[PDB]
Amino acid sequence: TVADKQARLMPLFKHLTALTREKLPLDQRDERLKGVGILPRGTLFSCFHARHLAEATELYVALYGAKDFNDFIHLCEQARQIVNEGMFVYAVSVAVLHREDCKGITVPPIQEVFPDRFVPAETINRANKEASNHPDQQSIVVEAEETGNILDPEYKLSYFREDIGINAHHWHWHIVYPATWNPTVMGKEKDRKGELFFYMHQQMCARYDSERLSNGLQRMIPFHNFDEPLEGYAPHLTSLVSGLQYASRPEGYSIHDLSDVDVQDMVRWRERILDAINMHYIVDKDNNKIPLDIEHGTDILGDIIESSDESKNVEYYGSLHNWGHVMMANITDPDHRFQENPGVMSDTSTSLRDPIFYRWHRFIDNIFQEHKKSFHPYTKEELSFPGVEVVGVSINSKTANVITTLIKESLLELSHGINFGTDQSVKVKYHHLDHEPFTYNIVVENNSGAEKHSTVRIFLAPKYDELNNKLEPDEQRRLFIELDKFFYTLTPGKNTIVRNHQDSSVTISKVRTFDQLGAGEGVSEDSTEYCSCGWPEHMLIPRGSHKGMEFELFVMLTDHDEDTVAGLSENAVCSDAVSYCGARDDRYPDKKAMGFPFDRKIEARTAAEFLTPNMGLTDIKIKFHG
Amino acid sequence: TVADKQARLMPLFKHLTALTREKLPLDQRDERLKGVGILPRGTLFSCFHARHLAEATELYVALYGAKDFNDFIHLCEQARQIVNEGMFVYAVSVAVLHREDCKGITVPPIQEVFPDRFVPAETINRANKEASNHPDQQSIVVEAEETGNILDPEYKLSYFREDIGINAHHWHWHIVYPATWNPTVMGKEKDRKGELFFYMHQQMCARYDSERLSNGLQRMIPFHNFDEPLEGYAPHLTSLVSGLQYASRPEGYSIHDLSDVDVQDMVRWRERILDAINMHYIVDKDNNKIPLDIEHGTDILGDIIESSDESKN
Amino acid sequence: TVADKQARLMPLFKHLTALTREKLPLDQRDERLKGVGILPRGTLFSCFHARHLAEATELYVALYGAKDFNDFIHLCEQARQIVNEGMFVYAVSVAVLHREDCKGITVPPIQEVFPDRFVPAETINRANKEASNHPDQQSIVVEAEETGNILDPEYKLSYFREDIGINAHHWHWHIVYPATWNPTVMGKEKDRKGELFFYMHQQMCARYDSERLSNGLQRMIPFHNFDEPLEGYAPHLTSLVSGLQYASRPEGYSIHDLSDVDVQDMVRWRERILDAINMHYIVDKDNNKIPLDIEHGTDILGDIIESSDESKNVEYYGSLHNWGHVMMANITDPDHRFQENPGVMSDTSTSLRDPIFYRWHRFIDNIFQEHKKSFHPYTKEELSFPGVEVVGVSINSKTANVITTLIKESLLELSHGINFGTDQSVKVKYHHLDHEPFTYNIVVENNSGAEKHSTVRIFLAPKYDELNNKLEPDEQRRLFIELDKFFYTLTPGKNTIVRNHQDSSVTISKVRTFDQLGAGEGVSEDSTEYCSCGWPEHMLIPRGSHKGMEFELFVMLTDHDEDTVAGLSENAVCSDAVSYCGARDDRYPDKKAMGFPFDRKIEARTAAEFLTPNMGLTDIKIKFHG
Repeated sequence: TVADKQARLMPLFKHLTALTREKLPLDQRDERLKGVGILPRGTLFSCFHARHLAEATELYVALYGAKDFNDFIHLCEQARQIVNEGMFVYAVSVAVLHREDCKGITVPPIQEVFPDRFVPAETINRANKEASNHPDQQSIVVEAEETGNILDPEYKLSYFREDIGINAHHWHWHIVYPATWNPTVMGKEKDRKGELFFYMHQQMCARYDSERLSNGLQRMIPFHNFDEPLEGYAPHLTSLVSGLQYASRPEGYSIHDLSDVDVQDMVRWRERILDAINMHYIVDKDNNKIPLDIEHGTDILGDIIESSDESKNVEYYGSLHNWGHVMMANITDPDHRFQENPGVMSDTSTSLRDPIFYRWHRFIDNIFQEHKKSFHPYTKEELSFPGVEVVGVSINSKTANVITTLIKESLLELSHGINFGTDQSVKVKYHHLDHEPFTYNIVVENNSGAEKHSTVRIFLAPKYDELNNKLEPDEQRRLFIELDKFFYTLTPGKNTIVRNHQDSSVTISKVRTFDQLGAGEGVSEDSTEYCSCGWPEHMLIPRGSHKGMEFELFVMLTDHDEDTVAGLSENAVCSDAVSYCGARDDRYPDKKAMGFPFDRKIEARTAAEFLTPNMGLTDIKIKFHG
Repeated sequence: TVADKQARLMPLFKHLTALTREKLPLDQRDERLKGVGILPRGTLFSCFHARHLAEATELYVALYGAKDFNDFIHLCEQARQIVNEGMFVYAVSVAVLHREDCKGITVPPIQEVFPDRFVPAETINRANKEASNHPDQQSIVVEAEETGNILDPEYKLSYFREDIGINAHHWHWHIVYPATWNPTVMGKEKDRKGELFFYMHQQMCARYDSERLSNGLQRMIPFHNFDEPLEGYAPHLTSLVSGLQYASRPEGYSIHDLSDVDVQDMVRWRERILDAINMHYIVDKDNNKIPLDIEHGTDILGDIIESSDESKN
Repeated sequence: TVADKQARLMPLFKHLTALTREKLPLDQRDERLKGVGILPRGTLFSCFHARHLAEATELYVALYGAKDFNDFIHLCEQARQIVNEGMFVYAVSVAVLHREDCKGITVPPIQEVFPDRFVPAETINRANKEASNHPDQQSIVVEAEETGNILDPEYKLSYFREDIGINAHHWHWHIVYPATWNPTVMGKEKDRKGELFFYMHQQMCARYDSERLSNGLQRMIPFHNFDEPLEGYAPHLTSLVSGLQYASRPEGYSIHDLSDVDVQDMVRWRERILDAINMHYIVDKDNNKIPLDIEHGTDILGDIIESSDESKNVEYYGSLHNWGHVMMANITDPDHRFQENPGVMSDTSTSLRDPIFYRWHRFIDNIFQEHKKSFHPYTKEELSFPGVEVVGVSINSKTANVITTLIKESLLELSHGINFGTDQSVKVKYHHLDHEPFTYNIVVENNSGAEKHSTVRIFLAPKYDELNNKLEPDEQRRLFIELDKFFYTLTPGKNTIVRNHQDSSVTISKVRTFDQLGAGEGVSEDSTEYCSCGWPEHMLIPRGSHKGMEFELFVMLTDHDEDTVAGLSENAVCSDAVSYCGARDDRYPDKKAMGFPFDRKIEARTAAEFLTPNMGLTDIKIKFHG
């Protein structure tokens, strides 16, 4: 049964660490992996580096190639033993997500699988220590929160950057859309992956910026100049696999060439990519030019920038984004002299924690923005949905139009990830931001005679700047974060549409634990999308401040008939989280450009001027509770 | 017997970290330590820093002060629970070395007490791992030698620099001649400690230079200029006591002021010292001048340079 | 200003224990004060006992018949020096609640004022100990949860019984409706206080029963026979004010005569009361008979049973309910030769914790029930609201029709209540039951031509019995708990009414901490009920079970025009919590008998048969998360 299948998968995931050591009387017995697994664990697996990605791709293909599920497990049994463990988790997760046979199946928790990435070394040490200190079945609980002389104000952001859910999501997203993805081999293609790459990262930056403003900090600035020294960050993460940890990066480093790539080769790529944007065409390998069409342009750019296998020219345009992660990651030891592990930037699970991440991503976002700039703005025609008027919006909470945010304690179970020994469970307690539940009530007047179908789009943007209160829509575009997108039908006359925050399309409703999975539930049975991906729920709104920071609440209704695509796909599957994740094996459900109406340049003075009749702005307050 | 005395002191020091948990409900209880009670347990202890040295000195004095050996064990037992462990090892070793009740009491070998300092993290966590991996009485053996790309020629010197014996010696030497040493309190004085300080360190450098030449490398150059950027070094050492490890340093960044001291001050101290050497006299606190005599000169300089408590100013 | 006034009140409340030492040269000057000061300071104050209440009333009056708010503060300040502290808190709170001058003003937290009543002795000891152990400004945190082997299944209920919010509410309720209340003196009268007395206590029992069933335990049985021995309970509460603690009770104790009252006159009173229900009339002091009218009957009975000052005959009918608390409280030392303190039963703040409370209250509830039995059942005419039909109800949560319940950690600040010394704050951490937020969507068809006004009444009742699944409406009456009551207007045609759990009329939205109160907010400024009274929010639904226990969700709509009373009262004041609390200085806003439709006997075998068109039952599940 499916349940049995789930059980088999969980053990593929257990003790990734320990299942190294060949355990193979003739070590040729997985010849398919004599080639792949040229990474022995020594350095860490890099999600960004090309060579690492190549190995990973090779692994996935074998998994995809597996004739049946049983064969799949057998490969994943015997092969795991040789290949680097990180690569293995990566390859398997991709396989589980896509391979039909796996119509059964969650992947074990990333946080749970590698607890060391989620929690600090101190807590991990303590738990391990307590386990040894007194042998006893009794459970061990450790509170990760610590006590420390906080000098840096960046620390304030830690609730966002360090959040477990955020890191997990980032890991999962890359799994759903792998850079290595080869559509020919799989046969299936990931719709608009390049564009999604752009959108997801942009949102992370946008959301990040809202945190800084909530904090009273200015918006992050891009890593425009390669010459500039980076700010330091020390992760305090250990790797349980061996003796090492992610290397910290002290203050103030100018940029060093790696054997693999020169930072100048990088600078070229940036010039090239941006050249083609202006010239409105890119050059394919064939030396043909493909236009940066309005429809296609973002996608093509996304593939080139990341870059994915899909890039029209890898050799010429290079892989700017990925190399950025690699270069930043080994700033400490570019030469590989000292033989030190890379920083957090190397891994999709960890990278969000470093503040540098935002600087780089804003830089890349800028590239996309230049392209967007080339496009013409939106006419009333494009925006408006005639006959429909938005009367008003209200947010209901304990206090209307105010959302309250607080910190909540939570526990993570280490036992699946690290050797438990005698203890039944070792849990680490951490705290994260959370908010009260709320609902939206939108009153819409349907002037038309017949029932209409509308897509409701809701975004949140900060009212205040770093200077004073100024709702300049051009700037707002960067800041706006997507709260929700959903379909509703309106009858003629007045209508009130109520939606609850829980329903939000952006967030993952729930991630099942190992324990949950061993049990056997039914959200449906889907895959790595399953509980993992989606933005985390606690994260839905920015922290705000004790004072109650003012944010613009924007609701827009668009003609659904226009917005939807027609086609024939599946049952109700992982679609909760469509806004950032997309739909399983389906085309992106919205015709509009991701981020619409915000994606193109706005001429207006105040945001308000921009509004059409099917748009509305309600100012609400977010107040944090200490 | 004295050997039974050994067998008690060695498990006093055995596994330092877990003997913390102070477990005395009222802070006031140890008025004996009301003067100190500043550096927590987990923190790294600095042999060089003045404040750390001051605490250490305070600890030793108590140990020296101990009326008898039994009393010595008692205060030590209880003090270890509260003070930082590194400081504790330092203070105790000094006490064992000097205090007359202790002849034929060797200390627990430093390498053995803190294996993590001697061996690389990879063979620390591999060994720890093997212990957990399969429970069994059986012995575990791990070969520290590793396998890796050896990019830096400095690596060649590792046999010398990394040597266990050398590191241990350096630890011990500082114990025999502590910077903090106050002759009035002890009553006894360490003959020519300043000069010895000079000689021992000079020999280490000299010996080091012979290694480089053996290697075919040029002799080491002095760090004369404060401005120059340092070469990086990554130790790959973990501190099991906590999660923490010694931070590595890459190369290429000029020198930064600490809250405790600014680099400019360091430069000053040097020009100060050079002048004194030059005019052949140093100024005491009393503002009297003492000559840099042929006999005395190295010793006086050693105390000032290190500097020890003995420094004239 | 009001804020200043608030500040003055908070210090009346501080260091009550310490406030003793009279420092008064002579009470004679305080002629007003002559009446009070009989009860000694250290002694425990009984809410219940008549003599104690009399002194308390005398004190309040002096505080009332102070001339302006300067005079009120003055006498209070002086009175607090001499009088027993417990009595003092009681008298002052009543004064703050009613006295106009106090149009300003919350009362300091009961939990916060007397932390020792809310938390266990161990935690309190630890905090006190930590304070002394190491002097330092640093904050102290203590987790009250403990570790112990728990032989007694009653322990399971502790989350309900021990809950801080519940105890606080009970304290506050008695303050709003004091037994001692003399309408002539105040001039104002408390509408339907006797009936409310009945309703509130009945609800507590009903809610309690739902917990037991959620637990898998049978419903509580009444203290029908006095001869029977009581089950023991040890509170583990200390009174810091002295060394003393609430005496524990070991099981196997039958009730003993006290000097104050012989258990038999209690038996007579109960018999006298029941006899006079049957006879349908009660005898007044005048020896006139007053009929137990349908309208009046519950109220008259409530006053007699409690009994309040309002009782038509105190001398003959006695005070059964109150004496029950007293007798149970000093079971350990009926003689008082031991000079031991009374148990938890003596105090309104503590009494809910003892399991005996339920047994006694069910007993008293039975008395009311017999009266209800005498009344005729409800015809379709009374129940139905014609033209209105309830199509369906749905509860929206993470999963529709399922409510999730979990345990949440919380902290209580001791500092206001006990001597802090050096420490900035000492907080004790405790855990309580809590549930996810949810909303209700009710579809109603308004057949009539015109808009109607309806009162929506929502109740929850357990589906399962101790036997097997049996929705026998007669039995259900005891179990049904009130979720919410609110007014809505329906237009003709289909209507959907959405209400959020947060809005619930039964619960207190928020209780302000002495810290919040230290600043100055604007919920508005009314008094002891302010944040205090109302049932606690976390408590709104029963725990349920991991399996997801089935509960009947009942929604009924009634004609509002009928339901409301007309009159002219205040601005928007403490009305959030109307269902159990009533409205400030206002008549109870609902004409229907409290608990309607559940109050009278139901002829039908099954609940479904009972339903009229304006009623509906939706089965939902409550599942607890471990």
